[PDB]
Amino acid sequence: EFRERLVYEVRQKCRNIEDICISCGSLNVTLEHPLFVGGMCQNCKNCFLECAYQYDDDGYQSYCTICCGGREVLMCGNNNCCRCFCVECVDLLVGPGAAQAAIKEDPWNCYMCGHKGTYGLLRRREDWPSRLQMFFAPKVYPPVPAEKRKPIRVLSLFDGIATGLLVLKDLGIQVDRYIASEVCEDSITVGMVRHQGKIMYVGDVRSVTQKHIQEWGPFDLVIGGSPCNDLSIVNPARKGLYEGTGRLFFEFYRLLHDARPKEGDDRPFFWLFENVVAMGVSDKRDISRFLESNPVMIDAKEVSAAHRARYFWGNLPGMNRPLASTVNDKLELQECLEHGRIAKFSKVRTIQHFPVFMNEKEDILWCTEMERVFGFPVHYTDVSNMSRLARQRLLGRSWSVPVIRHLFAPLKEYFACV
Amino acid sequence: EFRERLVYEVRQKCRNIEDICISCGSLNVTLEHPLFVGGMCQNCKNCFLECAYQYDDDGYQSYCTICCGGREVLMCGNNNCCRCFCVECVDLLVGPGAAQAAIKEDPWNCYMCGHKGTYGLLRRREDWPSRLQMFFAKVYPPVPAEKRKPIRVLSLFDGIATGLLVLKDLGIQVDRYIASEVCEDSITVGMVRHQGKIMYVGDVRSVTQKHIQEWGPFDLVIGGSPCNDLSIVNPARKGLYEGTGRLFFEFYRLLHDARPKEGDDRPFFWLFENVVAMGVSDKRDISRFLESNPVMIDAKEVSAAHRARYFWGNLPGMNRPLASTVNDKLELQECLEHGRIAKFSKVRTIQHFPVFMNEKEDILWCTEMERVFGFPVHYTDVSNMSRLARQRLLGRSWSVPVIRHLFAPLKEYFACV
Amino acid sequence: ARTKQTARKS
Amino acid sequence: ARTKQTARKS
Amino acid sequence: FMFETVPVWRRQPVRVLSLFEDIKKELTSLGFLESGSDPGQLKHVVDVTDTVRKDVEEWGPFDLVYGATPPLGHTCDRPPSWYLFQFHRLLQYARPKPGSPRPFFWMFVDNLVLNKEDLDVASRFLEMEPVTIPDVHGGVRVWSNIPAIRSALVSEEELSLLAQNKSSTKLVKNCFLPLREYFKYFS
Amino acid sequence: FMFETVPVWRRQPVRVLSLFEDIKKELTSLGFLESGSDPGQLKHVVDVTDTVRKDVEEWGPFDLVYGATPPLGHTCDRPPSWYLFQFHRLLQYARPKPGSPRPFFWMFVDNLVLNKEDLDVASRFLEMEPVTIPDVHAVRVWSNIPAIRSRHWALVSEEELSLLAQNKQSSPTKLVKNCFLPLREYFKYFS
Ligand SMILES: Nc1ncnc2c1ncn2[C@@H]1O[C@H](CSCC[C@H](N)C(=O)O)[C@@H](O)[C@H]1O
Ligand SMILES: Nc1ncnc2c1ncn2[C@@H]1O[C@H](CSCC[C@H](N)C(=O)O)[C@@H](O)[C@H]1O
Ligand SMILES: [Zn+2]
Ligand SMILES: [Zn+2]
Ligand SMILES: [Zn+2]
Ligand SMILES: [Zn+2]
Ligand SMILES: [Zn+2]
Ligand SMILES: [Zn+2]
Repeated sequence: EFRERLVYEVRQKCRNIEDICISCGSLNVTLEHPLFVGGMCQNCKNCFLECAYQYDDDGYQSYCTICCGGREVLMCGNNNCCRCFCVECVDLLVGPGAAQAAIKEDPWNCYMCGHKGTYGLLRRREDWPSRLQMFFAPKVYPPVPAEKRKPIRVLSLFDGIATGLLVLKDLGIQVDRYIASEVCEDSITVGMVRHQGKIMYVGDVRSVTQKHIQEWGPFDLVIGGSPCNDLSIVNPARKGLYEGTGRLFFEFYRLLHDARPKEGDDRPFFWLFENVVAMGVSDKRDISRFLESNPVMIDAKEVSAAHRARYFWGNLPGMNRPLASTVNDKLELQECLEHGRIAKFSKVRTIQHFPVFMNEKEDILWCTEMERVFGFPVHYTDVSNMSRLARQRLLGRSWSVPVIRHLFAPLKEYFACV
Repeated sequence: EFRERLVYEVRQKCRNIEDICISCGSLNVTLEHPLFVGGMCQNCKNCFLECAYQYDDDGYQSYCTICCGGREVLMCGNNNCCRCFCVECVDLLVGPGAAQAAIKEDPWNCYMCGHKGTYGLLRRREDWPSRLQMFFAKVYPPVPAEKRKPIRVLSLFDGIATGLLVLKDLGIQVDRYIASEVCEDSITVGMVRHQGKIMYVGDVRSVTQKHIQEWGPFDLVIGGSPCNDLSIVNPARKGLYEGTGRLFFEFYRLLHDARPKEGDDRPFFWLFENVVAMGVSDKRDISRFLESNPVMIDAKEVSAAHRARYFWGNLPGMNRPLASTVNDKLELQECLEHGRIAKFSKVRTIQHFPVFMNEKEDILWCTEMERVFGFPVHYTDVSNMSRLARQRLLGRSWSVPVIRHLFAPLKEYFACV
Repeated sequence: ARTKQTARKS
Repeated sequence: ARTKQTARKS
Repeated sequence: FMFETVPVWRRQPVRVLSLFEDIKKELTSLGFLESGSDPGQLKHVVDVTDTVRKDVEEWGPFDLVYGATPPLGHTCDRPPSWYLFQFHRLLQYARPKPGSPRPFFWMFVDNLVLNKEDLDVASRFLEMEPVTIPDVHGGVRVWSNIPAIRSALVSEEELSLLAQNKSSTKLVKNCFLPLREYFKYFS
Repeated sequence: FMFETVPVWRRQPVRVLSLFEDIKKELTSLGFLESGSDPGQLKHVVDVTDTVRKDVEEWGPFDLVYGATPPLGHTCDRPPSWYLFQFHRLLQYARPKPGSPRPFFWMFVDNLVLNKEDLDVASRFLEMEPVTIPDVHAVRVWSNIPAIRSRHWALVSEEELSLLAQNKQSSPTKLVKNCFLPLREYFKYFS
């Protein structure tokens, strides 16, 4: 609580608010705060990168919208809006006792929402979407005002066990549609059961035409990760990007094109393609060439209990931002194990062959443990009568749930909430 | 609401309270209400049999303690007590507005609990444990709510720990749960599912009277030995005295060992289960050795399987009728995964593929079998045991809602969470 | 004290 | 307005 | 020795429940039963199948309970375990309620009819290892709480062959001797 | 026919992006390119591997985009699919932004190098079935240019072409020369 005298002097017309870091009250002002009037120090910018788009299980932000910290926050009443403001921020920039006034005000609107921008010395910036845009670092979409937001429409190619849908749910993003291409019966099954019939399954991605894309109604989000076997370089039998299942990449490339808005249509649109980092060099280049972008590399280890390094091409907001670990996450294989079993390593390795000690004997990971490694809710793939082999394979191919949670989170600022 | 006018005449000293059915106000008085002063009609007694020992997920009674009905009830504040009284009962027998006054009384005691025994026109019977006992037909009187303690359990041939699961679901505090088992998969299920709490011993044949004694007094001994060598439809059956049939006698031994001496009147309960499809001399010999006759209970009444089983034991009210609470899943369809469709309405296990899925004839999925047997979904998703092994484990187990039915009145003898 | 509402019966 | 308490970090 | 010795004039005649074999005369021979022919002091049952605890109670107090498996070959209507379990059951029916200090003895005897598993079961159910007492000129098992039975090589192989050869029984008579400490002698 | 016919004096010289094969020759032969030897109106690229959309944009407007698989035998540094995908990719870069009514044509030609799976892929990615045009006794054509079917000929079952392929000896191919004819409706004639 170190800025009270500085802000006092700010309203005393002796210090410029733009000359102070309104987050921590540092004098080391370098940037301007993208959302409000004032300066920002670099450390708070780092924090802002890790924290801004972190949301709790209630679907509200984990921390204050201003300081990206704060001990007690006020959640926002307006529909589809998820912001919070710590009591402490408010009891400075707005006025003293303004916080309890919002606490007691049953229908309350946050300052990102309220019609006018003055709320004390605190004022909302008019160009803030673009500043936000730059902060996280070309056609770029501004964030949709809270009342206009609608349910997201999703095309998901090579959907696997429907990780996409799961994460969007966990984030509490309202989902209008979720069309998914898949051909593996076990995975389709998992999806069907787990999301209660909601997924429109089409078959082979190669049966999806532009006409289909058009009549399956506008999409807000296209996602997918093609098979990696013929791409992965450690495979002696590789057929490469242009053969085997490698060429399925190009189907993504096709359908993305088909699903994309025409120039002049500025509706928000997002896409995410994933694959293994262990590919050829010309392969990775040709993918980058075709999606006209370069991948970000993300390793699950940062946030899960597996060494899983993956490339992600796409235009999701802030996907370059640093990966943070929410407390829910389970780092260390031990956190993922069943009682009486003990972890050799701290991270499992999938892109000792028996990672577990159980009563002097050397055991493999149990499907439920593997689920836990991968960030999935436990028993998520307990659905049909498919072999243990099959359930392993399914979990083997999938996205790390907390990595995807990280990628999808800022979509909340563009779509509707439950 | 038929008794409001009758009670006026009851308090006007024009009608005997003992001459009216204080449950529904019927004049067809046959019995006396076991818990309170008044008469009881037969229909209400039937109701009382089905309903008294029905508890919700909050661990409180599902219906009123008096009328075994009621639309809105008051729960009881006192510790370990689970009773309810509908506002309506109270707004007659105690006095008018007494109910909302109890609603408003933040630390409140129910009339089975309250210091005095008289409470309006309503007064508690002194011999009520015995009347309760006879109503449901060495017998132990129900222990006062404050005095109750966590149950101590010996569970032989424990399987996948159904016993413990049901005791948890009923919200009975469990001091300890020693369990004999020999199958690694089942031990595992138990360990995982109950978070290490079960004290596993091995083979029942390693359990000595000394052991029984040092594993501290037991309040409840339960079990169902293997039925394969008992089952009459098995050509290779070896019968009660050979094969695994004789494992019955181990139960008979340990029960004896765990049992209190005469003159020790502490509550004690036991339950042994087996298949109804047994020989005749077999069933007789079991009855001879446990000195009792079995009740037969079929899961179908309350689950989605034809599962007929004998239950020997001394649990209160185990003759009483089975009720189906809303939670229960009658009909295989309620148990199936979406897009799958049920041929029959009940599964049958003591065509061969009970399911239609997209024109083809499929078997039950383990998760579906779980749903049939009353287990919470995925309960046997624990290790890396085969689909075969998980199926077999579910094959042997008790129907969860049948056991819930059997264990429920233990709540009136032990402590609550 | 506490109050609940009963589950209608079969 | 509704109020919650944050989860402390690191 | 678990009971206080009774003075002789206070001593009373043994009451015996005898379950499959009959010990009427070796117990008469030893002076425990009077040769005068009463039913009196010994009850002998055979098919206990429908014997209830009330029966055992009404066939009066018992100071000794005896059981044995029928000797090899002929008379095994029931499987050899059945004898042990039925014995054990009626035994508990005959046991003194606690705490009655009264002397109470029991004995169960296998005439080499119980195999290894059946033996384990008996030893486990009767809470002791058996004493093996043998047949001697050129070349039976007993479980009991009666003192100094445990007071003759006999490898299990020996007994095995001894059993096998025997197509084609009281070595146990002396065991009852210490009962003279608590019970009346006759003649 | 999808575009309005241009009045003749208003017509302008065709601009062509030519991707693996080169059509400079037979396109000068028909009078579309001026016989005066400029680079001028036609670009020929070969290793598009590092061709970016900006490149295609700076190589000026294109009214025709052409690509083909290298003829049997000699020059397949890259696998036959690569030609189709790389073609498709650059094609979209050259496409007119919406809504420009300007005439825009493209053609991709297999010199009988694509197998059945590759053929299916081309047809799905180019959103049509190919026209097969033969010799006497050998080429496949995907295009938005009208009236390729202007003159019918022999059936030529896939088995035929298969054996025709098999021979592959003595180790091309302007059988496609006439197809560009309708482009005269919108573009300047020379000589
Ligand atoms: N022709 C095709 N059309 C659509 N999906 C296909 C396909 N061929 C293979 N696939 C599927 O593509 C998937 C790629 S692995 C990616 C899995 C997914 N991200 C998850 O979270 O689980 C595999 O499940 C495979 O079954
Ligand atoms: N010697 C032995 N000691 C203890 N349990 C044994 C045993 N031999 C077999 N069993 C077990 O006895 C069980 C009989 S059926 C168990 C049913 C159990 N109520 C349930 O809910 O799952 C089997 O699990 C079997 O493994
Ligand atoms: Zn700062
Ligand atoms: Zn703040
Ligand atoms: Zn808001
Ligand atoms: Zn009544
Ligand atoms: Zn009532
Ligand atoms: Zn009470």
